[PDB]
Amino acid sequence: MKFYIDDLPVLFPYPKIYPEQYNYMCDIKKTLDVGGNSILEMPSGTGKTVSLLSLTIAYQMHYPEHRKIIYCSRTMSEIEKALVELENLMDYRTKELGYQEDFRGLGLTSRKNLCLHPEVSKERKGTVVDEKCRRMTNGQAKRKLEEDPEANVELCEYHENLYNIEVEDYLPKGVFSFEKLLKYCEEKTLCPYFIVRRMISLCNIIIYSYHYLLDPKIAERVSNEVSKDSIVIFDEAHNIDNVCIESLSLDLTTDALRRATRGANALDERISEVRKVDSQKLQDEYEKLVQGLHSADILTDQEEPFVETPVLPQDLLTEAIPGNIRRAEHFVSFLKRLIEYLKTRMKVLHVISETPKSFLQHLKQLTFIERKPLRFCSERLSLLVRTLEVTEVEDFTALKDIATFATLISTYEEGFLLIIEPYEIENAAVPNPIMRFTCLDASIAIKPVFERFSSVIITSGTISPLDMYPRMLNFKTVLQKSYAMTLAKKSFLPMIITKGSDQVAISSRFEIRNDPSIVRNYGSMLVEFAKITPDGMVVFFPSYLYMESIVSMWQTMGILDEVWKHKLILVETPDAQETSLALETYRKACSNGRGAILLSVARGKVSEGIDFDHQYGRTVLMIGIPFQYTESRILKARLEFMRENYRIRENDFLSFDAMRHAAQCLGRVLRGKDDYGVMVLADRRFSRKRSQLPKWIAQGLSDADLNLSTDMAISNTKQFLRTMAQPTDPKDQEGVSVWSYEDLIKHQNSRK
Amino acid sequence: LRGEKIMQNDRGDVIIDRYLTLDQEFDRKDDDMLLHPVKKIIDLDGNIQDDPVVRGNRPDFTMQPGVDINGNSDGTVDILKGMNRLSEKMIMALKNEY
Amino acid sequence: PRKLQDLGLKPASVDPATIKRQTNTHMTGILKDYSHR
Amino acid sequence: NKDMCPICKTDRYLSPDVKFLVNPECYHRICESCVDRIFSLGPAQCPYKGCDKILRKNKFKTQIFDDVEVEKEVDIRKRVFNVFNKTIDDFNGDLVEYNKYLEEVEDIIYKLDHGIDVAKTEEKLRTYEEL
Ligand code: SF4
Ligand SMILES: [Zn+2]
Ligand SMILES: [Zn+2]
Repeated sequence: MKFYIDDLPVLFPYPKIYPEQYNYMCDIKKTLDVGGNSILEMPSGTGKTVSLLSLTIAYQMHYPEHRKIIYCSRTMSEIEKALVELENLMDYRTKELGYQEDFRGLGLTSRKNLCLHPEVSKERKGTVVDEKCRRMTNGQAKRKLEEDPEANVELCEYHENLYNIEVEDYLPKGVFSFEKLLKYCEEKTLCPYFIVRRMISLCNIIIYSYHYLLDPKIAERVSNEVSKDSIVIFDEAHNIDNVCIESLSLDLTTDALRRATRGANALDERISEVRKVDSQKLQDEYEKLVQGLHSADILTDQEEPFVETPVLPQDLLTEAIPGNIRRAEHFVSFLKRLIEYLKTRMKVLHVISETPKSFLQHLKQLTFIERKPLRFCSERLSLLVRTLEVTEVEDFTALKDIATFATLISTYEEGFLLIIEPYEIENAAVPNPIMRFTCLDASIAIKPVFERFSSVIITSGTISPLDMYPRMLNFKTVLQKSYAMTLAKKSFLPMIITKGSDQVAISSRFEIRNDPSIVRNYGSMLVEFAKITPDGMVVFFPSYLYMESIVSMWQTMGILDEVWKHKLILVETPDAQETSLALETYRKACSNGRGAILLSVARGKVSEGIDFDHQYGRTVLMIGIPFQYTESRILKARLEFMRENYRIRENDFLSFDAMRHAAQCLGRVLRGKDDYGVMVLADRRFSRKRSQLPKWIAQGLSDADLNLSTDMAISNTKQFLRTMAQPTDPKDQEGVSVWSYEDLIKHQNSRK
Repeated sequence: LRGEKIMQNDRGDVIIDRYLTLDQEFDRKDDDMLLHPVKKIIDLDGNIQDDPVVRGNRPDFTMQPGVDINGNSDGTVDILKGMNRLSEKMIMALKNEY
Repeated sequence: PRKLQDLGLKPASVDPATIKRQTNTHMTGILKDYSHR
Repeated sequence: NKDMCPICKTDRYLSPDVKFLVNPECYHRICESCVDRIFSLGPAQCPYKGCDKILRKNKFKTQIFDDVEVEKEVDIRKRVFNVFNKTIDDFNGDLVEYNKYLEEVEDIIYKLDHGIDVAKTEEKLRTYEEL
């Protein structure tokens, strides 16, 4: 439909609209016109992405400013869904406006997901793909080929073919999804990865993952091209803190240091070889270093630094090199003794946690490395490696980790902690020392984003409570509200089970995971539900290790044999490709009526973007609260930082963290309002978390369902499933849950 | 074949055990029989490969497959793959020439 | 064994002082002893 | 050589109480037992095949870094920094002069480690330390 807001006409791609969607759109328009940030919590059962694109696209096309749109998702799979929705919305606009308006929309990802080279796309690791592409695209091969065509170095026809055409003609006007982008580029022998990255400045709407906005390693290059007044949308940002923390975190093992010494020795040998035959390169690099130039001024835009900047762009020193590491040999010696200090610090026998300042002071004592030269370690290394003609960098790959650690520890001093543990795995015959550099403050990574961009919209299906996010992340919102779906008839039945059929309490506490009563009680619940669940069943476990132990126990007892009679069993595995095949098989089994049960991890790969709308999901069995491993040094340090700084109680955050994941899985079952499913939370500890669940889920949880038994749960589920199989009365939803064009006008009249 | 953990304490049949290594060859041949490009909608491989240079804090032991004192796998993961392979084969068998 | 333990080397034995050496009769002949189950 | 004295080969397995020591003069590993016997009553030549550098017991110390080459550089750095020691404020904030000064100190340390000009450089160290 095509309705009107106060001054903005918006074209909806459907003849109908939910009341929540219109209210959602109105609030978004208010925020954009007033400016500032906002937090909106819309139910998962109502079209959210379509509403966002519809309003935002109209906003950019109507107002004179023509502000661009930045869409941030959490996974690559979500980008595909957003692009597909964008294509459908744009097709509707092109059919109602009578012409294809000037519009460009592209998604972003790594080379591995867009490499068409027949020999480089067959790699199982993204780092290798990047190295091979850089070798064929850095320009060394092109320069060498120009001088002497006899050189055996090869080129990439996809990259080469792009030089023939201009940047504005890489793709035709419109929206190109990854599925469409690869097909178009394959027919013309072009590189999708390079086409997208060279058109970011021309795209009206750009979609990428959070890692491309918060991680300084890859965000800086992409961020440098986007506009400053563009609209920013954070879709499904209920777990943004984890991405923010992981961007400025590092882990060092004994093997990493042992591999670093070999690379350092190889680097010294390479320098000696180059010194004998070709010493002018070192002098030329040295001359520029004396002047005060850096990587940006020396490296060409075509080439990339070997070591990605591990700190935010605003924290990099703009002064010349201190002079200690100005020469190749001096820097190598500086690097070599730095590695030794790390190695001699890995022989500790008890856990030691110290701030970066203490580590720097001890480093300045045992050796004579100052803070300033340490900050330039990553920058200097990228220059030295580039000038060394290092076409093969397998030996030097480990040195990237050491450089990252040096630039991180010497840059930040607040909100960061250094952990050294004598046992990486507590259950190990031989100790395995580990050195972890953990980021405690979650607002450091996102601080530049909230300052560079004026308006930011944070939306997710289960972002609750809304008051904590501003507390955790230092930012302020003009408004923050959550919508409640106005469903005419109950479509989802959320239930909490505290004890089994035998009235014995059931819990997923790790210390009692090997309990014959709890294991059997959970197994009985799984079998009983599988008997009534028609097609699909998703089972989420607190941790993968818990799933392994409990699943093995069920196999010995014989529970699985009974489950196999009704549904096929698919289990999530650490391997990503194997898990993807399981999803394909699980979806195929649910579609053909064979019936399947999927066992996954609440904090796994499935829960972070995979949807189970209609048939692929009809019942959600949350086996226990997905509590994090409390006895973790990294987690314990993080809790202490929040308690002292943000005045957040340790128990409150832990419960909030666990619930934010349990709710996350709950919202991946409802698409629209004709979808239905039963949500059961199997733990005695869920009985008091009703107030912590999302408002649209808590409202559906009755007071009688707060503590149910397995036998009582089955009876209610059978009744609910039978009730939802009846033909819905159209009159019951003509204008109370779904709005036609006429009804929408009426609502705009009464409100006005 | 029943998806049960093999115990080194108890040994079964000498004759049949000779085929244990052959099965390891069939499983690899069956893994390729099932491996094929997957739609980007449910492509979980790309989600982890979205940022090839992502480096944070490695997950705790609760987030990784179980291991023994010696550090090797306890073998419970193998049965999980076995049941996953069995389900995948059953669905594939449906999509035959007929 | 004690001498090795005092000097550091682990002894592969222990002192032998530690070892601790640890009405109706017509039915006769018909009833079997079902003492246990 | 893994855990046994080069001279007496007193392995840690049979002698867990063994403690190793090094001497800055030639950076040669030696257990405490050998040090006392050979140097208790006076200086003596190093008891290594090919080494004839005399050393004293009082100069022995415990190795910090497991790499001998890095140990030599750090000790030389400590010796040089006991004479060549300045700060940024020493040049009134002149970064260009300070950077050149730092490079010169690094160049000296490099020459000492690899013995480029031992005679000339050593005299320079002696000359500067007086003033
Ligand atoms: S230029 Fe594109 S197609 Fe060629 S190797 Fe790089 S990513 Fe692959
Ligand atoms: Zn000795
Ligand atoms: Zn000697």
